[PDB]
This record gives sequence, structure tokens and C-alpha cells, in this order.
Amino acid sequence: AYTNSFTRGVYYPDKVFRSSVLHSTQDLFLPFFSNVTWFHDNPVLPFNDGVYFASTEKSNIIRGWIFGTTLDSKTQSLLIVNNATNVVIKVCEFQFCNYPFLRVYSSANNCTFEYVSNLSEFVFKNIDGYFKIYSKHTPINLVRDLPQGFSALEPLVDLPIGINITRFQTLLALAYYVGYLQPRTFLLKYNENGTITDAVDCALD
Amino acid sequence: NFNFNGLTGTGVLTESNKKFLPFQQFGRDIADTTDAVRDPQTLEILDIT
Ligand SMILES: *[C@@H]1O[C@H](CO)[C@@H](O[C@@H]2O[C@H](CO)[C@@H](O)[C@H](O)[C@H]2NC(C)=O)[C@H](O)[C@H]1NC(C)=O
Ligand SMILES: *[C@@H]1O[C@H](CO)[C@@H](O[C@@H]2O[C@H](CO)[C@@H](O)[C@H](O)[C@H]2NC(C)=O)[C@H](O)[C@H]1NC(C)=O
Ligand SMILES: *[C@@H]1O[C@H](CO)[C@@H](O[C@@H]2O[C@H](CO)[C@@H](O)[C@H](O)[C@H]2NC(C)=O)[C@H](O)[C@H]1NC(C)=O
Ligand SMILES: *[C@@H]1O[C@H](CO)[C@@H](O[C@@H]2O[C@H](CO)[C@@H](O)[C@H](O)[C@H]2NC(C)=O)[C@H](O)[C@H]1NC(C)=O
Ligand SMILES: *[C@@H]1O[C@H](CO)[C@@H](O)[C@H](O)[C@H]1NC(C)=O
Ligand SMILES: *[C@@H]1O[C@H](CO)[C@@H](O)[C@H](O)[C@H]1NC(C)=O
Repeated sequence: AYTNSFTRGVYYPDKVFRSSVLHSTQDLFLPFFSNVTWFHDNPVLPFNDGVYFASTEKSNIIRGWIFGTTLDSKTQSLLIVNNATNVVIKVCEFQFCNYPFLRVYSSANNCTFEYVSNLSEFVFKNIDGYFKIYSKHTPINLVRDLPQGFSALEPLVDLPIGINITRFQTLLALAYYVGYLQPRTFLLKYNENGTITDAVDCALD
Repeated sequence: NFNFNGLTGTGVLTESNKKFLPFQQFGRDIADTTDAVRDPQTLEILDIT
């Protein structure tokens, strides 16, 4: 199924504070009024130039994401997972299960990382091997479509992982949306407190 | 004069009220001079007028 992106998906492009300034930025963004997928046993999805992901439910039915070329331990893959004590990220050669849920994999062959720490919005970029996650959590009064109005994703973590990614999947446990980035010129309205409060997708119309 | 992780210039370092988000390290002028800087050890924000 498909739906409107409704101008959701903007994020802070540069780690520079700017305020009360309209700034032109060229970057991978979700184009405005993009035609995003909505999923109502478990798909594997292409990564494209980059991913926008969101889900509306607080009950932690979602638990993570996995990314790579194979998702089968014949290469490395990224695992992002969340558990009752920690945020966890690692870059191991997991033998992932045909349905990955918390039991996400049978075995693992190498590793190079273990980082640790109601609509939930996420953006994943991979450039120069840095896999960059931005997110924000935002209130909603409806589930079957993305909410009206502007919302800037703050950078959450920024990891030098350097692995090749082309396919990905979402971990459940025992609805969500997906869109894909494209290179756009955007104009960002940084307000007095330096938050992006509006934007123009210059190639839209 | 200053060097801040390589950011080099001359300025009157002033305690900034600019509300940097925890990932941000520099702030910029329309000319791309650096308008404010995070101290690399105390992590406070300083204006560079
Ligand atoms: C990233 O991974 C993809 C596979 O998901 C690689 O694509 C393959 O590249 C080889 C040559 O190296 C071709 O023979 C295959 O036909 C390609 N497969 C597909 C499905 O296109 C890609 O080369 C990798 N890129 C990097 C930079 O490692
Ligand atoms: C969440 O995952 C982390 C691993 O990323 C688990 O942390 C480890 O816990 C064991 C004890 O069970 C410690 O000996 C390790 O030192 C921990 N590792 C790290 C990197 O912190 C954690 O136990 C998991 N929590 C749950 C509830 O499964
Ligand atoms: C961890 O990954 C490396 C590859 O990055 C594995 O190295 C290969 O091992 C096989 C034998 O199992 C050799 O035939 C290849 O020539 C090795 N490749 C390279 C590039 O050296 C390594 O074996 C993996 N670790 C484990 C325990 O399987
Ligand atoms: C910029 O930040 C200031 C706070 O530093 C915002 O003003 C506060 O807004 C909250 C409500 O969200 C009030 O409870 C406070 O009393 C306000 N403080 C002051 C001093 O007015 C201000 O609204 C922000 N600007 C924008 C455009 O969002
Ligand atoms: C959304 O895209 C799909 C194909 O990607 C198409 O079938 C559908 O008609 C599109 N919807 C709109 C409103 O353009
Ligand atoms: C760096 O120095 C500051 C004092 O200027 C100190 O508080 C801090 O703990 C030091 N960094 C680390 C990693 O210990």
C-alpha cells in the first residue's frame, strides 16, 4: 500500500549551528509529497540511495533493523537492535533467521563493532562508509497515514562502519512506513533557536 | 588569537547563549566565518565576534 509523505522527512544536514537564516542545502532527502509504502510474513526491502522509516506503535513490537548485501553471514551486515536494558548496534557476520525476531540469528562468523547506549521517524544514510541515523519522536492522532506538518530529525548516531549495504529488513517480536531518499536541493528555515521549522523542496513544482 | 581543534582566528571570545544541539560543534556567519564555537573540553558554547 502507498501514502503521502506530507513533507515529513527533513533532517539537519550539517553539524553547524545556523539561526534566523534561510540556507540552501544539497543532500539526499525524501522528496516532498513522496509516495511512501505502508505495510498494513516479513519483507526484505531495497536500501536505495537511503531509507526513511517510521512506525506509530509504542508497544515495542518493532525491535530493530538489519542491513547488508546478503543478510546471510557470507558477508558482514549491520545489526541495529534494542533490548530491555540497552540500545545496541554491531557489524557482525550474522546467520540471520528467515524471520528475524527477538532469535534474530542462528550464529555469527566475525565482528567489528558493538556500540551501546508516538510516531517514530528515522533516516538512514550511508556515505563514505559512515552509516548515519537521524530520528525524532512525534505525537499523532491517526495510524493509517503520516501526520500533517513539519518535523526535523536530529542526528542520533554516526558510525564509520564502511560495509556495503543494498538490502535491509525490520525486526519484530513474538504498522510501519518506508520511503527512499533522492538527491535534492532544499531550502531550510532555521528559526531563532536554530531548529529547522519549514523547508522548500526546490525541485517539486 | 585561538586554535580550537584547528579552527583558527582572532576574536573576543564571549560566553554564548546560542543553544547548540549536542551534536553541533561550530556556528556560522553568512560569509562562512565561524560565529560561535563549542569548547572542546568544557563543551560550553562561545561567541566569536
Ligand atoms: C555492493 O553490493 C552489490 C551486491 O548487493 C554489488 O553488486 C554486484 O557486483 C558484482 C561485481 O563486483 C556484479 O558481478 C554483480 O552482478 C552485482 N550484483 C548486483 C545485484 O548488481 C556491488 O558491486 C557492491 N559494491 C561495492 C562498492 O562493494
Ligand atoms: C542487551 O544487549 C547487550 C549487548 O549489546 C547486553 O549487554 C551485555 O550483558 C552481559 C551480561 O548479561 C555483560 O556481561 C556484557 O558486558 C554486556 N555487554 C555490553 C556491551 O554492555 C545486555 O545484557 C542485553 N540486555 C538484555 C535485557 O538482553
Ligand atoms: C572472518 O572473515 C574473513 C574475511 O574477511 C575470513 O577470511 C577468509 O577465510 C577463508 C577460510 O575460512 C580463506 O579461504 C579466505 O582467503 C579468507 N579471506 C581473506 C580475505 O583473508 C575469516 O575466515 C572469517 N573468520 C572466520 C572465523 O570464519
Ligand atoms: C526559543 O526558545 C525559547 C526558550 O528559550 C522559547 O520560549 C519559551 O517557550 C515555552 C513554551 O514552548 C515557554 O514555556 C517559555 O516560557 C518560553 N520562554 C520565554 C523566555 O519566552 C521560544 O518560544 C523558542 N522560539 C521558537 C520560535 O520556538
Ligand atoms: C504511488 O506509486 C505507485 C507505484 O509506485 C502507483 O501504483 C500509485 O498509483 C501511486 N499513487 C499516486 C497517488 O500517485
Ligand atoms: C578532559 O578534561 C576535562 C577537564 O577539562 C575532564 O573533566 C574530562 O574528564 C577529561 N576527559 C576525559 C575523557 O576524562
